[PDB]
Amino acid sequence: MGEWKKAREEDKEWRKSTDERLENLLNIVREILDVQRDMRNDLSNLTRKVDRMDMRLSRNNNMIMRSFRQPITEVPFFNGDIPDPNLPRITRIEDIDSLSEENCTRYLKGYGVSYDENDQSLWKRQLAKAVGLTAAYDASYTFSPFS
Amino acid sequence: MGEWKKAREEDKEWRKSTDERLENLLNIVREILDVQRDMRNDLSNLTRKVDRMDMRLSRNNNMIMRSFRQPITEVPFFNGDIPDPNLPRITRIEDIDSLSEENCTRYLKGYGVSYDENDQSLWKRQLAKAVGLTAAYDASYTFSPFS
Amino acid sequence: MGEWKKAREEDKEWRKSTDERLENLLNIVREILDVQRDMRNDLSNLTRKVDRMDMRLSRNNNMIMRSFRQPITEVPFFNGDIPDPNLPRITRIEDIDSLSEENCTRYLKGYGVSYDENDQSLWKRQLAKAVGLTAAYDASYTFSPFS
Amino acid sequence: MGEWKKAREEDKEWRKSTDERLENLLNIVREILDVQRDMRNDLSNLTRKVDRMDMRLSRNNNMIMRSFRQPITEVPFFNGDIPDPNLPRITRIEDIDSLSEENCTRYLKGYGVSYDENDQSLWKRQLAKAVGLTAAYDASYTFSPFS
Repeated sequence: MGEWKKAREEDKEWRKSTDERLENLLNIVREILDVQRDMRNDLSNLTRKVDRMDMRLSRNNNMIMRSFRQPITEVPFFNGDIPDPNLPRITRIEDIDSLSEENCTRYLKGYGVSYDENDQSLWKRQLAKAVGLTAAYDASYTFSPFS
Repeated sequence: MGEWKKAREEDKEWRKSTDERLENLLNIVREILDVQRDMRNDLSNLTRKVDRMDMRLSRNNNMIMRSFRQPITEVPFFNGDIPDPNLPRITRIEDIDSLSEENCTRYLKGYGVSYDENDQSLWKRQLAKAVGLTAAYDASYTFSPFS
Repeated sequence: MGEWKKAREEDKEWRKSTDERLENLLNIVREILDVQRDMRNDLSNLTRKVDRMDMRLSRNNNMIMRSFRQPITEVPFFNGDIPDPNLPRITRIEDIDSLSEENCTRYLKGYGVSYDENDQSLWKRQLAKAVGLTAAYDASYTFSPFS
Repeated sequence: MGEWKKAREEDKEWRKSTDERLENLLNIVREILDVQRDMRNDLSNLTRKVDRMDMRLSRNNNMIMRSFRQPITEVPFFNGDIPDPNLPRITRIEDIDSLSEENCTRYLKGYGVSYDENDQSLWKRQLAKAVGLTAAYDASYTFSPFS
């Protein structure tokens, strides 16, 4: 029964080792969870950045392309998707100049560029400058007012 | 034997703490597994997007380059690899205009652009517009029919 | 009581299995923590590299664009942010040639290009060459000295 | 003592639950380690691919830029670093045509393009075609032999 008691004691000490290692597991996996959280945030960051750059290069290439009387191409949205396929694809300036106002706002949202709710006068120009309609004729043309 | 009994009980309570911490490990590592699943999905997303943009810029640069009677360069596939090295590299328009139909379909698949199985007439033009053959002569040239 | 003793021993052996598996958990999660550390370092690396390339392409595109008397666009910083919005956006060369010295240093820091604290004479030219002011007139123009 | 015995057995069964959950931890963290291994491989893949594309676009842009008698820019290596800063930066064709042979080999390695150890005659041309020296004069010029 003595040996039972000492054995008992060692057991409890064994319990303590077990317990502290279990705590080791607890905190280590806590740090792992936090690290994975922050990596996920980092990856979200990188996704936003790649999509941004995509929009940028598509635009700037339409820009040069416009100098040769060549049609422009579609442009992705600040989040990556192709625009709402009900929303008319864009090819030249009068296409814009004929668009509806709500669609103009939709677009302006699609390119992440902020406008004023009252100054219609700058919507068309700023949208042009967003997609890349930049040629000399693109400057000399005059936008029409809405209905 | 009394002390044995109370000791026994404490052991059992100790068991309960052990058990609930073990459950802590279980669910925390479950969330970690799910988070890693997600992250993997996110990274797949980012890979697709980077490859996409790669194709886009290669094309658009061949586009400008075509304006100066300069040869075009090879173009990656929507998934990144170089094309099937048995598939003839592309340098100018007649190269396409001499290609076999099955190879045309192969290409059209390689650039992720959908065509119609019956309208051969638009394959060549749409492939051109995919790689970047855009010059004025590129418009004035007439494609030949297949064999 | 015999059976108690042998049973006791078995449990001790059972304890050893438990212990070694716990060590298995310990070292495996250690390696996981290290692997996540190094992945985080890798991702930081990739972020720096993507931002770098972003700056590069923005610049080089302003470069071509300058050949056609077309205005330049803003440029990101070596770390990604848009410049200090109090810091005047840049459109052409005289804009620089009118800037204050401390702002020049700020910029030069923003583009990660090193200069000399005494040789003011090369600041303006090197900043130009950093953003892309490259045209023939951009070479023939003479910078003004500071106040 | 009866109750001691039954209690003892339940404990043993409790041990079995503990053991199988521990195995649950073992294999689940094994899969996690493998998944992280493979993600690391995937990320290495993505790094190589982004650097590749970087080299590609830098080159192709020097290509167009060459058509206007404009100086070329430095080019990254297949692994991302800037070249050995003791290795002379490249600006035009005669710069190459004056280079040492070992430096030529160094370069050819820097751009991941394979050459023949005996045919010196194609080194210079292929290096040109690697960086982008593409203009009509770039074709009409004749390379000089080594010392």
